[PDB]
Amino acid sequence: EHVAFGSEDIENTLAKMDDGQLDGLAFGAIQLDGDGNILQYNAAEGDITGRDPKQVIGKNFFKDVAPCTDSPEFYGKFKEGVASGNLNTMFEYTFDYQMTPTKVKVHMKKALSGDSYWVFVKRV
Ligand SMILES: *C(=O)/C=C/c1ccc(O)cc1
Repeated sequence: EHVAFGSEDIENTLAKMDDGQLDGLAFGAIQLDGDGNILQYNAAEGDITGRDPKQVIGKNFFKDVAPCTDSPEFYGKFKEGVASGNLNTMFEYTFDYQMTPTKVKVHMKKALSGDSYWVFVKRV
């Protein structure tokens, strides 16, 4: 798939993409429910972070997979967006739990489908 990171209509392009389609993207893509449980997780994300995209589905991103994100700067933004029903924020961050610290750019954006939120990730 040819979709740019940060593209304005990304939620429309990715909407209802199956797991296989998402694996064609040139950046990491995670879909979370409103509680932070992982619904989808693509190959590019697993290459960035080391996690196995097959095993993380169903785990809680903030409580277990990615505790380094449970701060106001990441999780706090996420839950504000869930509470309001509108989320569109892009910021750099470092992923450092049980891994070499890895600097990324994160884009969180509400998905079109119900109770769904995208977390997009690229290397910086
Ligand atoms: C901090 O604990 C970050 C961890 C992490 C970020 C993103 C992922 O896809 C997996 C783990």
